[PDB]
Amino acid sequence: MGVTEAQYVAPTNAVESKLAEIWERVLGVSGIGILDNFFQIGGHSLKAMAVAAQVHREYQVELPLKVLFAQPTIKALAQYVA
Amino acid sequence: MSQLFKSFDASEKTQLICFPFAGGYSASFRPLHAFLQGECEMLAAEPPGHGTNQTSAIEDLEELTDLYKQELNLRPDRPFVLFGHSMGGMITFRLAQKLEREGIFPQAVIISAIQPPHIQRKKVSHLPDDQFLDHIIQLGGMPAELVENKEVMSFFLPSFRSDYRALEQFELYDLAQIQSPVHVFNGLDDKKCIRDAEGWKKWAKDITFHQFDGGHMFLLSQTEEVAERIFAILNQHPIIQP
Repeated sequence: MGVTEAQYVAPTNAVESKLAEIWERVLGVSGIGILDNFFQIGGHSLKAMAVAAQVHREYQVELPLKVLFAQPTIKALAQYVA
Repeated sequence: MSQLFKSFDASEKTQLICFPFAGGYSASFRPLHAFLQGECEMLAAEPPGHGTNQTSAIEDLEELTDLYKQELNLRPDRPFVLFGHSMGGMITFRLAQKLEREGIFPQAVIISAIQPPHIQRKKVSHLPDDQFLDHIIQLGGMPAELVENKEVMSFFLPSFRSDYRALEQFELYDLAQIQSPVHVFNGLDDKKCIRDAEGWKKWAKDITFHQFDGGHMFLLSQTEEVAERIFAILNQHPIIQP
């Protein structure tokens, strides 16, 4: 559903430039972006990066709220807690 | 489709930093390197988002020797150092470690960054529960079952005794009294005791070693106060603040 080539895909911050390598290069490949898709809605992921979320949000279980899609400035978090 | 900024002079010291930030490490390294050396290279990665010409992806090192030394290729830089931030650049790591092993085996200065909090089926008399979580590779949620076998050469697992014994396979039963090269440990956000146990069980301290771990463990997630304090004492470890 809406897996067509997105004409809007560019990392806002330098930190987000690595997201295309982690997810898009494996789970994506289709050519989607921040235009709503099977990932933007959230998921359990398929990489070790899920640990960083599950352990930082203290057991999300269902929805990964307040762990990623809560801060537009990811670089501001990295300069605080690695 | 990648931006890169470099500035080398007389092949002083090429340092590659994959997207850094303002921290205490810089405030400590800046005065140090400025007093110890000069005319050092300031190679840093730039945030993409729009194609330009080509892409570095660690191959920039070869690009330099291929473009500048187009007349003849003698030998590239030996002490390669890769810096950056914790995340999961397994692709970049794969490129780096691969190029290093195929470029120069007798490496003197190697850095293990973004070390995963999981091991890879190793039996140690560390703890009765050590070998339990060891081969369980979950940490509470790790669906990278298809990547763990790759991470050994694209992430650098904390089990150095298994890494070298998987690549070179020249490791003996005893690994004590081994200290000569340089290797930095940067990662293991959850399992911090693993590098302390296996790292000290051999009682070997190289000529240059550094341990910088983060804090993704539930205790740091709940009590961020501890995480911040750990970072403070980590930055002020080499030099105490006035």
